[PDB]
Amino acid sequence: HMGARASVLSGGELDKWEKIRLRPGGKKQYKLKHIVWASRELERFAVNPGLLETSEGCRQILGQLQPSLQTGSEELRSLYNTIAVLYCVHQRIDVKDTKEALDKIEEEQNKSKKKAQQAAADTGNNSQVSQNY
Repeated sequence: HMGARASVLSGGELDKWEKIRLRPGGKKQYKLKHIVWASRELERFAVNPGLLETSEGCRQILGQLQPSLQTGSEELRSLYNTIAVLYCVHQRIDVKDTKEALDKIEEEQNKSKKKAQQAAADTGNNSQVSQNY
């Protein structure tokens, strides 16, 4: 029933964890209090905490979770963005906003990404008149 060892992070990864700004100009900042929530809502979603210590687990989450955000909650999304931090941390990367992390973490937290899409317009037929012959 027990297992986590101190916390998620290390000493260091805390002291970097100890001010990840939530939103671009919302002022307020991440703390380990918010991790402790996160690794809460995670591990109590379906997950294991020390499992989320490790980039292996934080992957097994951030994989299952990105999809499962459509299914989970906007509060999974806090679970997500703060996961994608704690992934950013466990890997190597440190961050300053979450979405900054989720930028690294959007990029598979190493590199590489494309996307495209296009589409363009679709309508038009009949809506006029001639009167005469």
